[PDB]
Amino acid sequence: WXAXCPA
Amino acid sequence: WXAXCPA
Amino acid sequence: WXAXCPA
Amino acid sequence: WXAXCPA
Amino acid sequence: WXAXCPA
Amino acid sequence: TTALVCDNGSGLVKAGFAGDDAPRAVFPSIVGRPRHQGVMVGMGQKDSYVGDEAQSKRGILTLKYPIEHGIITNWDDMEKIWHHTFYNELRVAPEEHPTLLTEAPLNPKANREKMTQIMFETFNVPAMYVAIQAVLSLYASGRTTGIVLDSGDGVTHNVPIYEGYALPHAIMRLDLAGRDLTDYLMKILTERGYSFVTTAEREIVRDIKEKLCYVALDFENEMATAASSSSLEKSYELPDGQVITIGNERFRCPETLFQPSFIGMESAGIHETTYNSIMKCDIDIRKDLYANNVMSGGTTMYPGIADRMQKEITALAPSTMKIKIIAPPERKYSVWIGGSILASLSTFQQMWITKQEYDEAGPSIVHRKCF
Amino acid sequence: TTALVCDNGSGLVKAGFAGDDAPRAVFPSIVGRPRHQGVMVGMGQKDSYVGDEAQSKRGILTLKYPIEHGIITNWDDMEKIWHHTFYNELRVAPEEHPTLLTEAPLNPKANREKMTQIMFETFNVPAMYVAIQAVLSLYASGRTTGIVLDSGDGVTHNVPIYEGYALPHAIMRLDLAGRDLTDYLMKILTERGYSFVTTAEREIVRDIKEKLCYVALDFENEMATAASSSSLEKSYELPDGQVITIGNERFRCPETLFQPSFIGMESAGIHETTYNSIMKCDIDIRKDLYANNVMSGGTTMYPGIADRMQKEITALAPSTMKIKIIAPPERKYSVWIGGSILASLSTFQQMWITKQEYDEAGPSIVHRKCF
Amino acid sequence: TTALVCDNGSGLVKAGFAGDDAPRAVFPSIVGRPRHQGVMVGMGQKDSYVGDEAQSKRGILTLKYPIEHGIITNWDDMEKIWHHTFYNELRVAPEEHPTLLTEAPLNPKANREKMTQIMFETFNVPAMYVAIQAVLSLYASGRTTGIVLDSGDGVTHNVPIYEGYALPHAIMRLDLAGRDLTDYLMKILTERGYSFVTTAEREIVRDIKEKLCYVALDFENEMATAASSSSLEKSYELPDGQVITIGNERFRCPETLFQPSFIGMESAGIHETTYNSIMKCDIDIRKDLYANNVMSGGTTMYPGIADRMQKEITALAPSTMKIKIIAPPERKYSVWIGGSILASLSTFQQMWITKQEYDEAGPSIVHRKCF
Amino acid sequence: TTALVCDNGSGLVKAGFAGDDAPRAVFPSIVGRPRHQGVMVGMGQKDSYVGDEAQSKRGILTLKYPIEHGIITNWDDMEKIWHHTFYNELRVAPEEHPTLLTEAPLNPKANREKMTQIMFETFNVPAMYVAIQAVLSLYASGRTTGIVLDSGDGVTHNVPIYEGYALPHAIMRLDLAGRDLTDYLMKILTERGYSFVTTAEREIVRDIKEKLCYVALDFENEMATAASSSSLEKSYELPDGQVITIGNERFRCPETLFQPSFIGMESAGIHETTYNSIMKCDIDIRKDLYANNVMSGGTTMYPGIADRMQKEITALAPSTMKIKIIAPPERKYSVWIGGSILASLSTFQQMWITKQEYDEAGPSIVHRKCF
Amino acid sequence: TTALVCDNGSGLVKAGFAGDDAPRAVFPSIVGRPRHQGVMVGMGQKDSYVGDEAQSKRGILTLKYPIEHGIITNWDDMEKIWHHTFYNELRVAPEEHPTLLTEAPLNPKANREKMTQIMFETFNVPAMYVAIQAVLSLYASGRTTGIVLDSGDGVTHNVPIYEGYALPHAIMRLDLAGRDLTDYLMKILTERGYSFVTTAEREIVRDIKEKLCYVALDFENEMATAASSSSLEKSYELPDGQVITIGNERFRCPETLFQPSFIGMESAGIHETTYNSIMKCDIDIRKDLYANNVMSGGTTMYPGIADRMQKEITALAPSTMKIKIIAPPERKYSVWIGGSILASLSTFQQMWITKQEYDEAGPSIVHRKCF
Ligand SMILES: Nc1ncnc2c1ncn2[C@@H]1O[C@H](COP(=O)(O)OP(=O)(O)O)[C@@H](O)[C@H]1O
Ligand SMILES: Nc1ncnc2c1ncn2[C@@H]1O[C@H](COP(=O)(O)OP(=O)(O)O)[C@@H](O)[C@H]1O
Ligand SMILES: Nc1ncnc2c1ncn2[C@@H]1O[C@H](COP(=O)(O)OP(=O)(O)O)[C@@H](O)[C@H]1O
Ligand SMILES: Nc1ncnc2c1ncn2[C@@H]1O[C@H](COP(=O)(O)OP(=O)(O)O)[C@@H](O)[C@H]1O
Ligand SMILES: Nc1ncnc2c1ncn2[C@@H]1O[C@H](COP(=O)(O)OP(=O)(O)O)[C@@H](O)[C@H]1O
Ligand SMILES: [Mg+2]
Ligand SMILES: [Mg+2]
Ligand SMILES: [Mg+2]
Ligand SMILES: [Mg+2]
Ligand SMILES: [Mg+2]
Repeated sequence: WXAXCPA
Repeated sequence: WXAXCPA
Repeated sequence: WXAXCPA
Repeated sequence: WXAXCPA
Repeated sequence: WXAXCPA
Repeated sequence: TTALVCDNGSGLVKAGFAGDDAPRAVFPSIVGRPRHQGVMVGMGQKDSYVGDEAQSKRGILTLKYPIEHGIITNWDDMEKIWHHTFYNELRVAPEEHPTLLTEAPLNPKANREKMTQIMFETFNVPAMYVAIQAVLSLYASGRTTGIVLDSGDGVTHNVPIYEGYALPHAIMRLDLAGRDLTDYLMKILTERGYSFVTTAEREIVRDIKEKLCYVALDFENEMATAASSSSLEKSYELPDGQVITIGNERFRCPETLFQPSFIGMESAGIHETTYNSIMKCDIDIRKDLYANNVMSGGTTMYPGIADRMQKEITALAPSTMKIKIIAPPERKYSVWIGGSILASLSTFQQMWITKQEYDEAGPSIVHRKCF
Repeated sequence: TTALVCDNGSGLVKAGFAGDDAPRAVFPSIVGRPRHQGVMVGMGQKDSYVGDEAQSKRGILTLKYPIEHGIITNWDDMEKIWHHTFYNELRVAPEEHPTLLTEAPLNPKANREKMTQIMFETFNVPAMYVAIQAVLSLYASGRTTGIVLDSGDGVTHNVPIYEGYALPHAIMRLDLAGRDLTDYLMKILTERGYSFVTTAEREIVRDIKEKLCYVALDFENEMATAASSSSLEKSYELPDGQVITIGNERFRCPETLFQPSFIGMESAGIHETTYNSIMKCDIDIRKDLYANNVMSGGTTMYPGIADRMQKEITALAPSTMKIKIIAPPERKYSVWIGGSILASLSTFQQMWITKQEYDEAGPSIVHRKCF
Repeated sequence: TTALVCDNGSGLVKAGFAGDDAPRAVFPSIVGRPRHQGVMVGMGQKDSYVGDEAQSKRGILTLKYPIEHGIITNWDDMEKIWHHTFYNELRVAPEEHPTLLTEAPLNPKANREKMTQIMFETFNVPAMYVAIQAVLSLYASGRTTGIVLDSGDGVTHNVPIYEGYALPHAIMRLDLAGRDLTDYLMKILTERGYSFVTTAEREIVRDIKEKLCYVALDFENEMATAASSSSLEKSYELPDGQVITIGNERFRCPETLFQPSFIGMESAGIHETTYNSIMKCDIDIRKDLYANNVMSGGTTMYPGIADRMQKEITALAPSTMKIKIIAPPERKYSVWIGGSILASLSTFQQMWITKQEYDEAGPSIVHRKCF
Repeated sequence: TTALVCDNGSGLVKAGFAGDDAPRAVFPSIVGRPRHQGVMVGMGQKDSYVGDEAQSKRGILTLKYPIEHGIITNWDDMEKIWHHTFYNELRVAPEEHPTLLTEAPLNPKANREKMTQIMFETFNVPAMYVAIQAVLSLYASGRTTGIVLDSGDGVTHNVPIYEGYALPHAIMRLDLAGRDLTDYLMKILTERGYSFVTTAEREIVRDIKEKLCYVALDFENEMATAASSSSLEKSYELPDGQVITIGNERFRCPETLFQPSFIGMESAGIHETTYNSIMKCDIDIRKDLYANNVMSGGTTMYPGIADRMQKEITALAPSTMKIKIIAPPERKYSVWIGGSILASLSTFQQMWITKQEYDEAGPSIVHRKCF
Repeated sequence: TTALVCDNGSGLVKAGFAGDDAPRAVFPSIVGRPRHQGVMVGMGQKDSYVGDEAQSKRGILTLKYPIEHGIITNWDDMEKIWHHTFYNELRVAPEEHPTLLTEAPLNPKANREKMTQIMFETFNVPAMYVAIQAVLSLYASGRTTGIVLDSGDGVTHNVPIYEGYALPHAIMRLDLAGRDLTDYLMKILTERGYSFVTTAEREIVRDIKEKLCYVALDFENEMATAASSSSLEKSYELPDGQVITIGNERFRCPETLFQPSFIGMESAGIHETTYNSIMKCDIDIRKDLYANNVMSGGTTMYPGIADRMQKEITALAPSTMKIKIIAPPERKYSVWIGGSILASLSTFQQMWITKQEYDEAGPSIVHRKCF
C-alpha cells in the first residue's frame, strides 16, 4: 500500500 | 282541508 | 339529550 | 391521501 | 442489541 | 253474501264481518317508505310497507297517515291500505260482499264521493253505504236516546239522537283529537330531556301516552301533588332498553281535551261542547240527554276520563239534574260493533247503494238519506 | 351597574355590555386539553386552554364543546368558559353587573335551572334573566312583527311574533345546524382525497366552509354546471402550506339545510319549516309574516341563502302574496344586539330575577314569564 | 363465464372463483426490489418479485405495499400484482370472466375510477363491479341484519345494515388497523433489546404478532399479572435460529385497538365507535344491532377479542339489552366468501358494469348504485 | 451540592458541573489494553488506559468502545470510565453531587436500569436523573418549539417538541451515525492505496474525517467537479510524517447521511426522516416545526451540512413554507449545555430520583415521567 | 477465439483456456536475479529467471514476488511474468484471445487501471475483464447462494452472495494469508535450531509447510499431546540430504489463521470474520449462508481445516442452526475453474471491455459493473 502496510 | 287547517 | 339524540 | 394522512 | 444489529 | 264493516277511521283501521262480536283485522293506518336510501329495484327489496309491517320496520321508514282529521289526503296510499286489508288481512274477495264504511260528520263532499268512486272502480263492491261514526256507536250501546262523544285520533265529534230521531242541527266537530294529544305530549317531554322528533319516534310516544296517561279529577290539585315529591312518576322502557321517567306529563297531556288552549285552540273543552250541544237542543229533550252521555273512541280510554267529565258537566248543569256518563268496557270498538249490528238488520238492507245506481244516477247519490 | 349580555350559544361565545353597538369579546366555546401526553404537573405547563388559546394551540389539544345542540353537556368546562370570559376576556367582576343570558327554545328544564344555580353560586350574579335567542333577534331588527329563523352552530329554531305578541305554539326547532354542516362537509371532502378526522382538523374544515361555501339558487343546475369543466373550483391554502381544490362541495354542503335527507334526517328543509310554521298560524297573521322573514345566525351568512329562500317560499306561498326576506349585514350578531337593546329598556328592568328571589322562591322561578 | 372475486385488500390479496368455498390464491400485496445493488440487466436476474416470491427472498429486497389505508398509492406496482395474480397464481385469461372487486368505504373517488380504467384498458375485463367489504361480510354470515366490523391491515370500517337496507349515513372509518399494530409492536419490542427496522424485519414482526398476541380481558389486571413473575412470557424462534422472549407485549399491542391513544390518535376505541354508530341510528333499530355484531377481518383473529368486546359494549349499553358478538371461525375470509355468494346470485347479475357502458357513459358510472 | 452533568454519549464523554458554560472534562469513551503482549504484572506496567491515556498510547493498545449505538455493551469498561471521570478528570467525590445523565431515546429498558443500579451501588450517587439528549438540546437553544436532530457517533435521533409539550409518538431513531461514517470513509480510502485497518488506525481516520470532509451542496455536480482536475484534493499529514491526498472522499463520506444506501441501509436520508417526522405530526404544528429545525451533535459539524439540508427540505416541503435551519456555533456541546440549564432549574429539582426511592420502589422507578 | 483465464494471484500463477477442466500452466509468480555476482553480459548468461526456472536455480538467485497482498508492486517484473506465460508457458499470441483476469476485492484503483493499461499497450488484448476471485469460486461450486472464503498466499477475503445477488457491503479482507504463515513458520523453526533466512530458504520452508502442517481440532489439547512424548513429530529431508524433525510447529503454524494475534495482528480469526460477516447481513439470509460456507484457495488445503472451522462456527452460531462447510477436493483451482465457466457463458460475453472502449471512454471504464 502507500499508507499503512507496505504494498 | 283546502282552506283553513291543512287536510 | 337523555333519550333521543346524544346531548 | 392528498391532504391529511399520507396515502 | 440482542436481536437485530449487534449491541 | 256477508256484509263487512270497515271502520277506517283517521289513524287506526278496524275491519271485520258483520255478525262477529269483534273486528277481525285491526292495524294502524300507516304507509311507510324507506327513508335513508332509495330501493334496490332489481333486488329483493320492498317499496312500501303497510300497517303492522311498517310499524315493525319503522326504524328505517318514513311513516305517513293517508287520513288526516277524517279527510283522506293521500288517495294513492289510502287505496293501498284498502288493498292490504282485503288481500293481506281479511284475505277475501271484496266483490263478494257489501261494504259498510264509516265517516266523521261534516267532511268535504268530495271525500265521500271519491271513496265511493274507488269502491266502484278500483274495487268492484256490489253495494256500499257510508254511515256516521257516532250514530253507529249509539247502536252499539243499544240505547235509542243519547248523545255520543266519539273521539278518535284524527277527529272528535258529537251527535245527539232522541228516541231514534237524529237531530242534524246540533252536530258538532273538533279537529282536536288523539293526534294532537300525541303531538303535545311529544313536545312537553322535551322538558325532561326526552327528545322525540322522527316519525318512528312519534309512534313510540303514542304508546307511552296510552299506557301512562290518565285524567286528573282535579287538575290544579293534581299539579300541586306532582310538584311535591310523589309517587306520580312512572318509569317506561324504551325499545332500545333505556328507561325514562314520566311525571306530571301523565295528566298534563290528556288535560288538553278539557283545556284546548294548551295547544293554541279557541275550542271549548269537550265538557263544554257537550253541554252547549245540549243547550242548543229543545228543552224537552235536554233531560234525557243528560242521563245518556255515551262516550266512545280511543281517546276516551284514559283512566278516569268519565269521572272527570261527570264532575265537569255536573257543575255546568242544574243541581236537580241527573248526569250520567255511559262508558262501556268496549268503547274502543263501539263504532265497529255498531256497524256489525246495523249491517245485519233487515230494514237496513234497503239502503245499500248499488253499483248499478251509482252508474245510473251518478256520484250525487252518495249523499242520499232516505233510510 | 351596567347590564351585560352573554350570548353563549352552542359553538361561539359572544359577550359584551349593554349599550355597546357590538360584542366586546368573541371567541369559540372550546376547551382544549393536551392530547399526546399527560401534563408535567411540577413544571410550567397548562392543563387546559380556552377559546382562542385552545384554537391557537389546537395542534396538540383535544378540543371539546361543552354545549351541544344548545344543551350544556359538560358543566365543568362550561363553568370554565364563563370564568375565562369574566376574568380573561372582559376582565370584570361579575358580581357588579346584571347578566342577560340567551337560550334556544325547547330545552330540558334542567339546562336552564343548572345555569342559574351556577350564576347564583359559583358566581354571585346580582340578578339575571334568560331570554330566547330568536326573540332577541327580532328586537335587533326593530320590527314588531315577523318570524325569525335563528340558525347557529348547534341548533336551528323558528319563532313567529305578531305585533309584539309572541305566538308560543308554533315555535319550531331542529338540531340540524352549522355543526352538522361542518361534519357533512368534512365527510364529503373524502371524495377528493382530503382527509380531516381529528378535532383540530375539524376546526380547519369549519374555516373552509365559511369562506368557500355558497348557496346555489338552483341546486340541480348548479350540479350540472359543476359537472362540466368550470370556474366553480376554488383553491384554499391549508395551515401547512398545502393547497386544496374545492369543487361542487362549495354548495353540496349548505344545500343540506334545504335537503336534510342528505344526512339521514326526516326534517323538512328550512324553507318548509318556515312555510309550515306560518300555516300553523292564524290566517289573519300569515300575510304579515310572509313580508317579514327575518334571518339571523351564522348559518345564514352563506352567499345567496336569502335568494334561495326567497325562491323556495315563493313557490310554496300563494301567487298574490309578497314574500320578503330580511337579512341585515349584521345577522351574525343579531341576537347579541337584541340583548343589548332589551337590557337597556326601562320596562325590562322589572324582569330581572334576583338572587334574593332565587334563594327564597327556589329554582322553579327561572321559568316565570310575567314580563 | 365464471365470475371471479378479488379481495385485493390493503395488505393481503385473496382471489378465487365464485362458487368455490375458499380463495384459490392468497398471497401478500407486496412488490420487492433488489436493495443492495442494481440488477445485472444482461444476465439472469430479476427486477422485481411479487407476493410469496418477494417474501421468500425478502432478505435482499426492499418491500413495498402498493396499497395504503385502502388507497392505491403505487399504480405501477398495483398493476403488476394484478398481473401476477392472473398469470401466475390463478393462471387464467382475465378477459374471460367478470370481476368482482372489493373496496373500503369512503375512498377518494379517483381510487375507484382509476382501478376501473385499468380493468378496462390494461386488462379487458368484460364487466366488473366494486363492492364494499363490510357489506359482503354480512352476506357471508347470511344474516340480513347486523353491524359489521371489518378490520384489515390498512383500514378498519364499520357498516350497519337493517333488514337488507343499508344505512349509508352511519358508516364509519378509521385508518387505524393491522399495519399500525404491527408498527407499534415493532416499536415497543425495543424495550427488550429486540431491534427490527428493515422492511424485511417488519415482516417478521408481523408473524410474531399473529402468533403470540392476544386480547386481554382486563388490560390493567393483565398488566399487573405480567409485572409479577409469570407464565405470560413466550418464546419465539427467529429465522436465523435466535430465540426471543415476548412478555407483556403480547397484549400491549392489540390493546391499541381499544386505546388508539397509544399511538397518538384521537380516535375512540373500536368498542366505542361500534357503540356510537349504533347510537347514531334510529332507536327502533338499535336492539337488533346489539344482538348482531359481526366481526370480520384479520385483526379480529386475536384470541379473546370477541370476549373483550362483549365486555366493553356490555358496559356501554343498557343493562336490559342483550349484546351478542358474532365471530365465525372463518372471519379471515368472510369478505371473500361474501363475494363468492353475491357474484353467484341471479339478481346480482344485472349490476355488472360492462366495458360497453364504461366506454359510452364514461368513468362516472362506477359510482352508480341502482342495484 | 452542585449537580453535575454527564453526557456520556456513544463515543465521547462530556462531563462538567451545572452552571458552567462549558464541559470541564471532555475525552473519548475508550478503554485500551496492551495488544502485542501480556502485562508484566510484577513490574511497573498498566493493565488498561482510559480516554486520552489510551488515545495517546494507542499504538500498542487495542481500543474498545463500551458503548455502541447508545447501548452499553461492556459494563466493566463503562464502569471504569465513570471511575476515570470522577477520580482523574473531575477529581470529585460522586456521592457529594446529584447526577444528570443523558440517554438516546428508544433503548432497551435494561440499559437504563443497569446504569442506575451502578450509580446507586458502585457509586453512591445521592440522586440522579436520566434525560433524552435531543430534549436537552432544545433547552440549550432556549426555544420552546422545534424539532431536534441530534446526531452523535453511535446514534442519530429526531425529537419534535411543540410549545413545551413533547410529542412522544414521532420520535425517530437511526443507528446510522458518525461511527458508520468513519468506517465507510476508512473503507473507501482503499481506492487510493491508503490502508487503515487497526483500531488505532481507525482513530486516525476519524481525525481526517473531522478536518477534511464537508457536505456537498449538489453531490452529483460535486462529483463531476472532482472528476475533472481540480482544487478539491487536500493533503494530510499522518502521525509518522507521511502525507496523503484526499480527493472526492471529502464529500462521498458525509453524503452517506443523505444516502444511507451507500452502506447497505434501507433508512431514508436524514432530510427525509426529518420531513417524514413532521408529516406524522398534526397539521397545525407543521409550520412551526419547519421554521425551527435545530441541529446538534458532532456529525452536524460538517461545513455546509445546514445548507444542504436547507435545500433538501425546501424541495420536499410546500413552496409557501419557510424552512429554517438552526445550527448554532456550539452544536457540539448543545446537549451538555442543555443539561447545565435544566439541572439548575428550580422546578427540575423535584424530579431527582433518590437512592431512597430506588431502594424502596425498586428499578422500575427509572422509567417514571411525572415531571 | 477462445477466451483464456489468468488467475495471477499473489504468489502463484494459474493460467489456461476456458473450457478446459484444469489450468494449463501453473508456476510461481517469481522473478529471480543473480545474487552473488553481476551478469557476464558479453557471454552466455541470463539476466533473470521466471517461475520454475527461477525456482530451479534459486540457489544463486534472489527471488522476488511482483505481487504483494494482491497489489502489484513491481510492474516491470509483473510484465515480465505475463510475457513468460504467453510466450513460454502457453506459447500463444495474446492478441488472438480475450483475457479474463482475477483480482482480490478492495484494491487501490490504480492497481486495476495499470493492469488494463498494460494489457491494452504492451500486449494487444482484444478485450478483457477483471473479476473478483471469491465470486468466481462460487461459480465453480455451482451454487447460487453461499459465502466464500478465498485465502491465497498474499491475501484472504470473504464474499457473501445470495441467490445470485452479490452483497457488496459485507465484503471483508485481510492481508493475513499464506505468505505470513510461511514467514511465521520460518521464524518458529528457530527454536529447533533450523535457520532459514535467505529467499531461497524461504521457498524451502513453504514446501515444508505444505507437506507437514495440519489444523488441530483442539489446539490447546493438541499442544498438551505434543508436549508429551509422541508420534506428532515428523521428519523431512532437505534438498542437501539433511533431515530435520518438525514437532508442534506442525499446527502452531496454521493455527495463526484462527489466532492472528500470534503475529501481532488485531484481526479476528477467520472463523470470526466469517461469523461476523454473516451477522452484518440481513436476518433472512443468515440461515442460508450458514449452510453454504464455501472454502477455496491454497491455505484451505490444510488437513482438518474444515473440521476446525465447523467446530468454531458451531460454537458461535445458534444451536438450532445447521452449519455446513463446503470444501471440494479441488479448492486449489476453484477460482480458475470458475473463470473457465464464466468465460464460456453466453451472457457473460457482453461484459468484455474492448480496446476500442478503453481508448474511447478511457481508464475509468475498468470499474464498470453493468453485467
Ligand atoms: N288505552 C288508550 N288510552 C288512550 N288512548 C288510546 C288508547 N287506545 C287507543 N288510544 C288512542 O285512540 C286513537 C285510536 O283509537 P280509535 O278511536 O280507534 O281511532 P279512530 O276511530 O280515529 O281510528 C289513538 O289516538 C290512540 O292513541
Ligand atoms: N361567514 C360565514 N359563513 C357560513 N357560516 C358561518 C359564517 N360565519 C359563521 N358561520 C357559522 O355560524 C356558526 C356560529 O355562528 P353563531 O350564529 O354565532 O353560532 P351560535 O349562535 O350557535 O353561537 C358556526 O356554525 C359557523 O361556522
Ligand atoms: N391470526 C391472526 N392474528 C392476528 N392478526 C392476523 C391474523 N391473521 C392475519 N392477521 C392480520 O390481518 C391483516 C390481514 O388480514 P386481512 O383482513 O385479510 O387484511 P385485508 O382484508 O386488509 O387484506 C394483517 O394485519 C394481519 O397481520
Ligand atoms: N468538526 C467535526 N466534523 C465532523 N464530525 C465531527 C466533528 N467533531 C466531532 N465530530 C464527530 O462527532 C462525533 C462525536 O460527537 P458527539 O456528538 O459529542 O458524539 P456523542 O454525542 O455521540 O458523544 C464523532 O462521530 C466525531 O467524529
Ligand atoms: N497443500 C497445501 N497445504 C497448505 N498450503 C498450500 C497447499 N498448497 C498450496 N498452499 C498454499 O497456497 C498458497 C498458494 O495457493 P493459491 O491459493 O493458488 O494462491 P493464490 O490464489 O494467492 O495464487 C501458498 O500460500 C501455498 O503455500
Ligand atoms: Mg273512532
Ligand atoms: Mg345564534
Ligand atoms: Mg379485510
Ligand atoms: Mg450527542
Ligand atoms: Mg486464490
